[PDB]
Amino acid sequence: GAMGSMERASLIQKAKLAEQAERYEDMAAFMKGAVEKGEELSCEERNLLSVAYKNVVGGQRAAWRVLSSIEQKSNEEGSEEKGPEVREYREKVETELQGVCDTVLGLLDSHLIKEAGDAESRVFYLKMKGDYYRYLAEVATGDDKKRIIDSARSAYQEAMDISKKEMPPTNPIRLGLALNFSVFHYEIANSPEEAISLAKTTFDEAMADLHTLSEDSYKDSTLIMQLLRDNLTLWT
Amino acid sequence: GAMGSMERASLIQKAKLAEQAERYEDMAAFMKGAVEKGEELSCEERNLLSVAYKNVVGGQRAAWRVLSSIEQKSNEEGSEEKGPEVREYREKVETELQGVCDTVLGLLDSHLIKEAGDAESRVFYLKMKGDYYRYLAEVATGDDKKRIIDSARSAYQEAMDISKKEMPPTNPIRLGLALNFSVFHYEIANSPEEAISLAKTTFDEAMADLHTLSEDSYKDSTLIMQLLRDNLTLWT
Amino acid sequence: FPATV
Amino acid sequence: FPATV
Ligand SMILES: [Mg+2]
Ligand SMILES: [Mg+2]
Ligand SMILES: [Mg+2]
Ligand SMILES: [Mg+2]
Ligand SMILES: [Mg+2]
Ligand SMILES: [Mg+2]
Repeated sequence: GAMGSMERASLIQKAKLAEQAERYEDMAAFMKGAVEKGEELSCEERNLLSVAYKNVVGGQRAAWRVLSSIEQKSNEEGSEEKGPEVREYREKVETELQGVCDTVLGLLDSHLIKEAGDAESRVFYLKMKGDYYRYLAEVATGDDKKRIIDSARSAYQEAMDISKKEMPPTNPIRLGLALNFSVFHYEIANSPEEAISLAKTTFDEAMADLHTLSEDSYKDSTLIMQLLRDNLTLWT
Repeated sequence: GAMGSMERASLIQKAKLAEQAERYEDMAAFMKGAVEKGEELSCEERNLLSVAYKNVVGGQRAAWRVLSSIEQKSNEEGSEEKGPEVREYREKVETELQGVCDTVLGLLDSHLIKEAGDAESRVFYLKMKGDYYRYLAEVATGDDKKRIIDSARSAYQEAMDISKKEMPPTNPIRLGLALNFSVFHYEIANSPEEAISLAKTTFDEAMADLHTLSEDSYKDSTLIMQLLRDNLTLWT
Repeated sequence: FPATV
Repeated sequence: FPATV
């Protein structure tokens, strides 16, 4: 742990600095150091963690897609043989992506999830576990692809069950988890109908609970509801 | 040289792939590997090299400025003491910036410059040498600041003298070098008048030579002339 | 691509 | 900041 000698509060301070500087790899390294101090994360600290890794893996995913599309093109009838470089470099980016996902899942498994007893922390980490298995599923093509998909599904499902029992239908974590699990169905599990039904039911139950909110909670909730509707528009 | 075992053509191929994937650190690493094969670079290969490192150091410079501005604020009368973290993290980004600049200058010095005998290659590398000393000058605050500035000046000047002797006033390398040396005067050497005079004379001599160009060369030249004029507008 | 958070 | 290339 290169971050072993830095104060927990100093790691969190530098995480926020790296965020402002758009240095998300640094941000991620600082938050991994913080998690490895062994203490539970507060709400704000969990969000620093997810923000850091979302941006790192988000750039890796965008590169991987660019390289996949090139590689698939060099495989069309009538493409000129280019040698192994496109596949090699796609594999390099792909390996590095998987290593980031393995790092995040390692943090959840040692020991974020097992200590998370409040709904807000447990659902948040289970959502993350589903997301990072989903990112692994997007590049999976092997013996393990089914089990990686089922790992995503299983994490999302446990997070759904707790969120339905313990949080109001407008809770932003509950909404974001539903949004992502609905994308999992559409994009990964080949179940566009489940994806549609989940996004529609989530949207409509949140709608009917907006009346209970303050104006700031209303903003946070309708922001994510709009993403559900944008997906529905995309899919229908 | 992690790239020691890869074919020169495969390094250049992957450099172009990394560019399309916006992976500029990879792009830079691939082109450093290519330069270290020992062969001179073609025009296109020189541009891959400068594109890669420009983007890497460009992101480091943007982060460094964000962190400097924070650090200067924590030093205002009535700011709350925050401890050493802002200075530490600025120093971390700063060190990494200097290491990229030292890497590029090392490539020019071993052995790009000494083998570059055509005006187009020699001016291009001398411009680069001036640029990377300029980036070092932007963060310099020590015993060495004057000598770093004079190293930038000296490289720009030799590149100016060769470009004036050997290239037409509309040559894009000549124009880009004048643009950057003019920014060096304004931003680094505290000589806004020299900056203005150089940008104005460069613009006007290019203008009077546009008539000799094809439509595609005219496009390349007027693109850079517009940047000279944008700077003049900014400065007058 | 569809939206996720 | 001013333009450079
Ligand atoms: Mg401590
Ligand atoms: Mg693979
Ligand atoms: Mg259901
Ligand atoms: Mg060879
Ligand atoms: Mg320093
Ligand atoms: Mg002069």
